[PDB]
Amino acid sequence: KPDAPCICTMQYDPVCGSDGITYGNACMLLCASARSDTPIELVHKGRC
Repeated sequence: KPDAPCICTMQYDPVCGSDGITYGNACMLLCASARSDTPIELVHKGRC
C-alpha cells in the first residue's frame, strides 16, 4: 500500500508492531510502514 498519513485520530492506541515499536495507532503504523525502514507487522495492541 502507498504512504498513508498518520492522522487517523488521537485515540492513543499504541500498538506494538513487528519491529519492537509501539505505534500510537495502527495508522501511525501506516506512517511507519510508509516511511519507517522495514514493513513492520502489528503483534500486540499495546506496549508489547
